[PDB]
Amino acid sequence: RLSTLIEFLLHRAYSELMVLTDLLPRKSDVERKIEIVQFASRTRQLFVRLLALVKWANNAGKVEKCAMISSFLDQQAILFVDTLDRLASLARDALVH
Amino acid sequence: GPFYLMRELPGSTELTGSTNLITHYNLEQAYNKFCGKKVKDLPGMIDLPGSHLRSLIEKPPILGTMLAGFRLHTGPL
Amino acid sequence: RLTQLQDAVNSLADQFCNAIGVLQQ
Amino acid sequence: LSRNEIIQSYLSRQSSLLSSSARQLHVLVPQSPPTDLPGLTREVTQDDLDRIQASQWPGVNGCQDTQGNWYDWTQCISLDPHGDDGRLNILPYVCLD
Amino acid sequence: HLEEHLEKFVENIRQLGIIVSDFQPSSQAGLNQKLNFIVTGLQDIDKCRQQLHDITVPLEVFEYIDQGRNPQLYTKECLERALAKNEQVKGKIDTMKKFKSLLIQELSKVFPEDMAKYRSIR
Repeated sequence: RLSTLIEFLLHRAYSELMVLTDLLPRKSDVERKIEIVQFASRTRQLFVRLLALVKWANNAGKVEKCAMISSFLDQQAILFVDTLDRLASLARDALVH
Repeated sequence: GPFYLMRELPGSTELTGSTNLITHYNLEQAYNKFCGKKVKDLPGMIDLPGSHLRSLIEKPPILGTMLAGFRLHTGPL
Repeated sequence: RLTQLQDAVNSLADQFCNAIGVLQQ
Repeated sequence: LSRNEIIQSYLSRQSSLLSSSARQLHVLVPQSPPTDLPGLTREVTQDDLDRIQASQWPGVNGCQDTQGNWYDWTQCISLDPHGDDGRLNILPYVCLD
Repeated sequence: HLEEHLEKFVENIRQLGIIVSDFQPSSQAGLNQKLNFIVTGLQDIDKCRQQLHDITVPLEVFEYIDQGRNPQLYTKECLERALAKNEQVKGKIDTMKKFKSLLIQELSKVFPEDMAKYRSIR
C-alpha cells in the first residue's frame, strides 16, 4: 500500500544516488567519488531508518484515529452547544422586534 | 390533554463525555503504556542501533549490473 | 406596566441563554 | 463572545436584577365565569357603571394586594414577593402624566 | 514481515558499505560493488512486494517521527491531550447537571405546580 509506494520511492532514490555516484567517480576525483558514495550511502541509511520508523508508526498502538474521532465528537458537541446559544441570541433579537 | 406544555423527556443515551476514550474504546492500556513510557525515543533507538537528511527523506516519502560493478574504479581514496 | 412585563419575559429568556452559554464556556 | 470574566459576569447580574426588581403579594383573583358584556349578557347594569366609578372592584378598578392597602390603576404598587430586602416596584398601569 | 526484513538487510548493507569506505581500499571494492547491486535488487523486489496495499499516509505522523520522537512520545502526548479534553467536557456536563438539579430544587421550593410537572416530565 502506502508503505510499498514509499519503499519504491526509496529504491528509485537509491538508483538515482547510484547514478550520481557513477557520475562523480567518472568525472569526480579519487578523494571525491569516495566521499560522494559515502554521502549517498548515508542518505540510503537515513531512508531505511525512515522506512523502519514508518513501519513502527503503522504498527505500535492502532488507536490514534479512535482518539482523534473521540476528540472530534467532543468538539462537535461543544460547537452544537455554541450554536444553541447563538440560536437563543437570534431568538431574543426577534423577541424585541 | 388540557394541561398542554409538558414536552418530551430526552431518553438516556450511551454517547456521553463521561466515558474517556480510555474506557470508551478500551484503550485504557494504551494510556497506561503512554504514562509508563513518559515516566521512563525513536532517535535514541536509532542512535543505539547505529553510529548516530531528514528533510530529504520526508520529501522522498511525500513523492547493466556488471558495468556498475566495474565502474568501481577511480574512487576509494 | 406592560412594557415592564414584556422586558421581564425577554429577560427570563436572557438568564436561560446566558446560563447555557456560561455552562458550555 | 467569550466573556465569562468575573467582572463581565458580575455586571450581568446587577443589570438583569435592576430591570426585574411574609408575602406582601397581591390577593389571588378568583376567575369570573360571566364577563360584563359576553359572559353575563348583563349588558349595562347601571349598578356595574356605578360600581366602576366609585366602589372598589377588585380587578376592573384596581389591585387589592395583601395587608389591605388598595392601589388604584394610576398609583404604583411596591411589593416584596421574595423573602429578601429587595422589593418589586410595579409602576402605574395608566401613567396619565 | 518480509518488508521489515528487507529494510533491516538494507540497513545492514548500508552499515557494511560505510565500514568498508571508512576502513581502507584493502576491503574488496568488488565486494562492496556486489553488495550495492544486491541492495538495489532487494529494493526493487521490496517495491514489487509493496506496490499494491494499505493507503493511509495523510498525517503529521511523519513530522513526529522526524521530530526526534516515536509514536509513544508524540502519539502519547496527543492521546494525553485528547484524554484531557474528553475528561474536561465530562466535568462540564456534570457541573451543568448539578446546577440544573440545584435550580430544579429551588423551583420546586418556589411553586408546587412546577414540582408536580417536573415530576410528570421525569
